Amino acid sequence: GSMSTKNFRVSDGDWICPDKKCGNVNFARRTSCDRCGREKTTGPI
Ligand SMILES: [Zn+2]
Repeated sequence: GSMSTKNFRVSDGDWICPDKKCGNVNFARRTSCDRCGREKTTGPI
């Protein structure tokens, strides 16, 4: 993809879904995705 970034399209506190299929920008205090409802997890690469 364009714009080679080592970081994602998100900051330190705010996170994105553990899976790259979604990658939803979650609120912050989200123990589950805002789109999926999947639990805040580490996730593989
Ligand atoms: Zn998600």
